[PDB]
Amino acid sequence: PAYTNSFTRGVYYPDKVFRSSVLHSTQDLFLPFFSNVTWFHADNPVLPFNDGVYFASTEKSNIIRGWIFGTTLDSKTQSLLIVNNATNVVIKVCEFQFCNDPFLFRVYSSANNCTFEYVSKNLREFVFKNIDGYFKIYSKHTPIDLPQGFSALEPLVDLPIGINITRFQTLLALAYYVGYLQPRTFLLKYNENGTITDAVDCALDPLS
Amino acid sequence: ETKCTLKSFTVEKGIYQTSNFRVQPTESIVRFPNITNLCPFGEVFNATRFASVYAWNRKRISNCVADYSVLYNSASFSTFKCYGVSPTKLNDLCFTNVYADSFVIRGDEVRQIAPGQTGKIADYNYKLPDDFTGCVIAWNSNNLDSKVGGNYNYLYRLFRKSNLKPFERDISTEIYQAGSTPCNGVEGFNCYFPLQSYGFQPTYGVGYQPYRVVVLSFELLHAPATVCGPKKSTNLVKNKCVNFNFNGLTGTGVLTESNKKFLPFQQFGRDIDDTTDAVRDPQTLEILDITPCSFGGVSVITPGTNTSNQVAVLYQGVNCTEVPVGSNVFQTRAGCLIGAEHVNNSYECDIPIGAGICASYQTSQSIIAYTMSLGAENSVAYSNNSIAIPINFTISVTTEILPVSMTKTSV
Amino acid sequence: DCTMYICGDSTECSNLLLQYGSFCTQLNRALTGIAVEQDKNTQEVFAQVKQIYKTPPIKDFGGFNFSQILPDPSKPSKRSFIEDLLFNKVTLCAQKFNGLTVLPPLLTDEMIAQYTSALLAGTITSGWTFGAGAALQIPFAMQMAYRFNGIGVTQNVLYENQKLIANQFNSAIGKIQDSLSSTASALGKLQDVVNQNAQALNTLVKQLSSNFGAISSVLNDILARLDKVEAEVQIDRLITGRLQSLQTYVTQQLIRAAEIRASANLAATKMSECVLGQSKRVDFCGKGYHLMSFPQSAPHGVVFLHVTYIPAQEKNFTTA
Amino acid sequence: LARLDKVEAEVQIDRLITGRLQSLQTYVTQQLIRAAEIRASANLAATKMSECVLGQSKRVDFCGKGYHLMSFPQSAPHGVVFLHVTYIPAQEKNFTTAPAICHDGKAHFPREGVFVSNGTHWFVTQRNFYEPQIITTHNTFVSGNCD
Amino acid sequence: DCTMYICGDSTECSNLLLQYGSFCTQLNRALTGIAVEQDKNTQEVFAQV
Ligand SMILES: *[C@@H]1O[C@H](CO[C@@H]2O[C@@H](C)[C@@H](O)[C@@H](O)[C@@H]2O)[C@@H](O[C@@H]2O[C@H](CO)[C@@H](O)[C@H](O)[C@H]2NC(C)=O)[C@H](O)[C@H]1NC(C)=O
Ligand SMILES: *[C@@H]1O[C@H](CO)[C@@H](O[C@@H]2O[C@H](CO)[C@@H](O)[C@H](O)[C@H]2NC(C)=O)[C@H](O)[C@H]1NC(C)=O
Ligand SMILES: *[C@@H]1O[C@H](CO)[C@@H](O[C@@H]2O[C@H](CO)[C@@H](O)[C@H](O)[C@H]2NC(C)=O)[C@H](O)[C@H]1NC(C)=O
Ligand SMILES: *[C@@H]1O[C@H](CO)[C@@H](O[C@@H]2O[C@H](CO)[C@@H](O)[C@H](O)[C@H]2NC(C)=O)[C@H](O)[C@H]1NC(C)=O
Ligand SMILES: *[C@@H]1O[C@H](CO)[C@@H](O[C@@H]2O[C@H](CO)[C@@H](O)[C@H](O)[C@H]2NC(C)=O)[C@H](O)[C@H]1NC(C)=O
Ligand SMILES: *[C@@H]1O[C@H](CO)[C@@H](O[C@@H]2O[C@H](CO)[C@@H](O)[C@H](O)[C@H]2NC(C)=O)[C@H](O)[C@H]1NC(C)=O
Ligand SMILES: *[C@@H]1O[C@H](CO)[C@@H](O[C@@H]2O[C@H](CO)[C@@H](O)[C@H](O)[C@H]2NC(C)=O)[C@H](O)[C@H]1NC(C)=O
Ligand SMILES: *[C@@H]1O[C@H](CO)[C@@H](O[C@@H]2O[C@H](CO)[C@@H](O)[C@H](O)[C@H]2NC(C)=O)[C@H](O)[C@H]1NC(C)=O
Ligand SMILES: *[C@@H]1O[C@H](CO)[C@@H](O)[C@H](O)[C@H]1NC(C)=O
Ligand SMILES: *[C@@H]1O[C@H](CO)[C@@H](O)[C@H](O)[C@H]1NC(C)=O
Ligand SMILES: *[C@@H]1O[C@H](CO)[C@@H](O)[C@H](O)[C@H]1NC(C)=O
Ligand SMILES: *[C@@H]1O[C@H](CO)[C@@H](O)[C@H](O)[C@H]1NC(C)=O
Ligand SMILES: *[C@@H]1O[C@H](CO)[C@@H](O)[C@H](O)[C@H]1NC(C)=O
Ligand SMILES: [Zn+2]
Repeated sequence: PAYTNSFTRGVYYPDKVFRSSVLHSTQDLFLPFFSNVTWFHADNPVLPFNDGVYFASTEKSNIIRGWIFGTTLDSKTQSLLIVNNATNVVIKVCEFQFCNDPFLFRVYSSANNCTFEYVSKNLREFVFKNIDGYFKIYSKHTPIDLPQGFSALEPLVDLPIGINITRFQTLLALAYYVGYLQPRTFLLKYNENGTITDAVDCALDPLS
Repeated sequence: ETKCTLKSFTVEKGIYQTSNFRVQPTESIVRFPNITNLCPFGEVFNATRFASVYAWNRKRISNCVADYSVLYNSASFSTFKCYGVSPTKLNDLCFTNVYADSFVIRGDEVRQIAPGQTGKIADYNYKLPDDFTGCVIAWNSNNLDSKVGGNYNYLYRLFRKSNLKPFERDISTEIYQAGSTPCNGVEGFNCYFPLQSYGFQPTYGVGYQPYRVVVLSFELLHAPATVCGPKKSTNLVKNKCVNFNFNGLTGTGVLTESNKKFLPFQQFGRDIDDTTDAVRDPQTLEILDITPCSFGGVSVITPGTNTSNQVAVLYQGVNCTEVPVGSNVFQTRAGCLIGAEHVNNSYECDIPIGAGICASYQTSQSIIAYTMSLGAENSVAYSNNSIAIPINFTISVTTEILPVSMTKTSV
Repeated sequence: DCTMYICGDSTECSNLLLQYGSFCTQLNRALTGIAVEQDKNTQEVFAQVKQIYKTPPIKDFGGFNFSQILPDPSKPSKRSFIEDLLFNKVTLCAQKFNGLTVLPPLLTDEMIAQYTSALLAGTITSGWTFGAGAALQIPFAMQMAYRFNGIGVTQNVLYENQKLIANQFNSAIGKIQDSLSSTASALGKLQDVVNQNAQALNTLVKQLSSNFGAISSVLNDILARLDKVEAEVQIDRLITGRLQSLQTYVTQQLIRAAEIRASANLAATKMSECVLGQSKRVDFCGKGYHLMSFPQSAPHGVVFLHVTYIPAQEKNFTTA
Repeated sequence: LARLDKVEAEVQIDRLITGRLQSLQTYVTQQLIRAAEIRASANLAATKMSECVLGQSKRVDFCGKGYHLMSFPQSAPHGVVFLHVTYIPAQEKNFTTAPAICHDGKAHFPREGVFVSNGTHWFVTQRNFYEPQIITTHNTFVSGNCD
Repeated sequence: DCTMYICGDSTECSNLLLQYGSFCTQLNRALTGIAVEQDKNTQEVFAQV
């Protein structure tokens, strides 16, 4: 796989609390500034999840459609399936017997013991967290390698599911970047409209 | 009030802060989500077969309205401890989500189901966190979980390599090794199966009898609420000073319509100094500013009691539309001034009030309030060729008094 | 408001606070002494003039031009030009749940500007005599000639070079005007006092977010969630921590007040010795031999424009 | 101590100790601050003793209003009182004035004092007391011409 | 060093100290003002020339 500099990408709203015209120091799992993120081209290999994942895609044909998360990634344990079908975003938790090479429907051979379900030029950014019995998704779509700049990902949805995740894989329909979150203190700047316009990764360097 | 706060029957001329004004709330508002779905406690308390404590079951309770009085008012529970929450107030409070955990244990083991506990159950079966927010409910089940010849349905972990983390579960059956002798997957010396089954014969003593346990864990978070008590939501009113309770967010304030552009996921808004400053109504979804009900020091302006018993009151920083009120009213920049009479004359500052305003007892005497004079105006009559020279002189003696020491004291 | 900072709206907390007795009376009393002293400090510096002296309409001051320092009638506050610059250059009712309130000063900025105008008007129209009491008028060029005698220069040096001296003075005032417009750090001595007080209040307010060991820093949470016997144990932690936090603020404000008190006594001394007189004290009223000083008001401070004679173009001579 | 045994009494006493200790610390802290205020006032009083009583001070308003003549110290409880004696100009009168006198083309300036006209005759006088004297070659000095 | 005087090498103590909030920032800031002022005091006396 290739590699690229993440620059100031990957900031998200840490809490569902409106704040404006204020600088707030928050401590949470954030993608470190200028982090060395992995780069792939459409590639659907299985990747570790660690403490959390930053995922972004540069696209013009909507080829990337979903993700699968778990540990064994087979029917021996529950696993989370996220899939953006042609009409709805769909989310399911089940003991999916995932295929050796999932694609779009040929994602799994069989499924059982399901316990959660939910149904709803372009740079698409996503952040996935799995903390304290919640799976949390943040995202933003930006009109446009990973471009240098700053914008904050808003919470898309969260799942009150207690599942265990250690690795994940991407689902494609017949280029993207992956980064890992780390516990970092970020000083966030909120404008008068209450949107984050700048941030300082306090551990980056002495000036920060 | 001055005499009382000075603890003196006589008062010298001056301005004395005696107390603090506060606009008391007109009425109390309660606003919970309009959810009618009753929380399904029945299926966790009245399940036929409970889980083995080594494999303790968990169920999420959410998007429902609870009534914990149904539980706490029942006499059948032998133990109903709560941590970080009180069993009575539990019905007035509201939560984001709740986890109900259940298992069967010996009566002697109920004491281990508490935060900070240790022992076989606490260390290797069900560990509570140090800052546990829930309630532990337990009752004797020797009428259901025991039988003649003993019931061996239930199991507990007797051996483990390390202590469990809070709310961790381990259903592994690998034979434990207690010494240097390898076990190779079979029991023997220093090699023991990690699970054991209780001797639930019905004739056993209470400490050995089976007990059913349900543990409720409450997720108090900034996230939106989904499990509120049975409180009926009141009507919503604005601009009045009122008490409020939004999904548990309790306080007093002047609810005002907000132009703050909350994003659709946001539920609360905060001050520069992180105090709660705005809130989303859980039914209308409108955004409300929470301005504090106004307050201010109450200063009493008085000549000496040896001069007069008449006094004026300054409500510092308070606006005269807010005070409840001997009936002269004057909005100084220092605050609403009451009982003092405004005049257009100017005099030397007798009693200082602030922002250039002073007060004095003057004529029919009354406490007047006026803009202070800085001194007499005087044009010096300067010209490019005129000088003034004193024809005479005054020898003046001026007393200056200076503190030099203070009373030497020791404790 | 000690009881509101510590307990807010809670009567349950207010009753617990009574167990600590006099501490809230002491804190309010200490802050009141500091506040009352701020008016004393201002009165001691500016209220030195007995009468509000007014300048003549015809400013025939021997060629010396005080237009930048005398009042501008067009300004709503009737401040001078330099005073308006000073007020513009310093850059920073109660609606706060934490009980914090800012009291207004006794003398408004307009009154302080009126005192500095009286001090300045008296100085140029009567010299040092308004300090002694009589405010004897004297032509400005002649009182400047006495200032020369005071520094040990013969008075003929003033009259023979009056045009040059006036041109030098007018140019120096212009340099001040340009300097205060262009510079930033010059008023840092006043800005530091604002920054110290602001930072001390932000510290006091942020301490309300701390738990001090309680289950929550928000006192309404504890009362909404725990019964009296358990709530009082948790509230006593917040009370103890908040009380200590407020004591730390009041203690350091008493120390800062003593620093300002010393600076106010100094400013009052310079008003008397540099403005109402001519001072023989070396470096008390600027560098060089002191001629006269003009006071200008600033936000929570005073600016002295010290005018001094500085020897130049020294030449070697044999002496005996 | 009369009502609780050692293990329980010590828990209750530790509260009194903590509160009383904090109460006493608050007193000592504020006394240190007050002592510094008195110290400054004592240094000032000591300065006025030296400069106003043991001498004559040219410092304006240091030793009362007006021109300082002398001061007399008087003791007071925990303090000192200075009776400052000063000269205050009175009954000021307007006079026409000139910076120099032109004579035979020479410009004359006062050695000490100021030139004043009673309306018709020019005199020289001291600045702080009207005592007019004839303008003479002795009480004035020459410098340059009249232009 | 306020956190080292109070807690030394202990991370367990350091996390408890956070519950007291700003006190260690205030103490370090106060001592820094005193230290910076000592250089001002020396400059004011001797750097007059
Ligand atoms: C000094 O005189 C002025 C007035 O000048 C007058 O005309 C001169 C040519 C000369 O003859 C002076 O002696 C005359 O007195 C006085 O100023 C006026 O005072 C009155 C009150 O007494 C006041 O109403 C006027 O407005 C003043 N005029 C100005 C221009 O201010 C001044 O009081 C005299 N001073 C003394 C000490 O006698
Ligand atoms: C999630 O499940 C994985 C297993 O799929 C757990 O990983 C094991 O953790 C133990 C320590 O607890 C190690 O000894 C094993 O080697 C791990 N196995 C693998 C395959 O990595 C993991 O601990 C679980 N996480 C949680 C939070 O329960
Ligand atoms: C995308 O997935 C959704 C389910 O999440 C599908 O929606 C269902 O469609 C069938 C008809 O095919 C309906 O009977 C169901 O009621 C629908 N369910 C919901 C929740 O809407 C949808 O058809 C899928 N789209 C595609 C193109 O496959
Ligand atoms: C779904 O999960 C349950 C466990 O929760 C599985 O039930 C176990 O099945 C095995 C046989 O495969 C039995 O030996 C266990 O006794 C069962 N446990 C319980 C609690 O019933 C079940 O097999 C799973 N189903 C599928 C299709 O995977
Ligand atoms: C005190 O509060 C009242 C409101 O209760 C203020 O009155 C308003 O003043 C504005 C002008 O500033 C008017 O347009 C409104 O119509 C007034 N409202 C009412 C109900 O009279 C008043 O200005 C405040 N006073 C001060 C000094 O702030
Ligand atoms: C100088 O001032 C004194 C007052 O301090 C004047 O003395 C008074 O003079 C009148 C007569 O004009 C007497 O009736 C008073 O009894 C005197 N008082 C005192 C205390 O002696 C004195 O006249 C003034 N001198 C001039 C030249 O004006
Ligand atoms: C006194 O000083 C002011 C400047 O502070 C002079 O005012 C300027 O005068 C010129 C004309 O000579 C104008 O072009 C400027 O616009 C004026 N500036 C301001 C700020 O008004 C004034 O002329 C000086 N007076 C004398 C007699 O020298
Ligand atoms: C101005 O001063 C002269 C003195 O230099 C005064 O002249 C004297 O006036 C008196 C009468 O008042 C005569 O007896 C003297 O002979 C005059 N002396 C001379 C030398 O002429 C004059 O009166 C004064 N004028 C005013 C208005 O005070
Ligand atoms: C990014 O990390 C990889 C190792 O994972 C390394 O080989 C590569 O050189 C790094 N690139 C940069 C730009 O640091
Ligand atoms: C369990 O069933 C009994 C009736 O048999 C009922 O009274 C009780 O409320 C049920 N439990 C709960 C938690 O509702
Ligand atoms: C709750 O009440 C509001 C009206 O105040 C209504 O619009 C809303 O639909 C109700 N909630 C639900 C889930 O229907
Ligand atoms: C009260 O005032 C009278 C004069 O009206 C005076 O004689 C008396 O001494 C005063 N008493 C006190 C205690 O001030
Ligand atoms: C006092 O002055 C104001 C103008 O500032 C005027 O409106 C008011 O009528 C005056 N009142 C009296 C009693 O003279
Ligand atoms: Zn001689």
